[PDB]
Amino acid sequence: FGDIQFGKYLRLSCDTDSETLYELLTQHWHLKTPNLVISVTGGAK
Repeated sequence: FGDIQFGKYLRLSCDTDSETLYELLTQHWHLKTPNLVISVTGGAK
């Protein structure tokens, strides 16, 4: 848990279901989405 300052980060197991993640990130945090964009890059150093 906890903030980062130089945002809210989190260490998480891969085996959790996505619904508790979404309920966390919408209820305890900011609101819903009319849209959702995905960019894939990260092998590009």
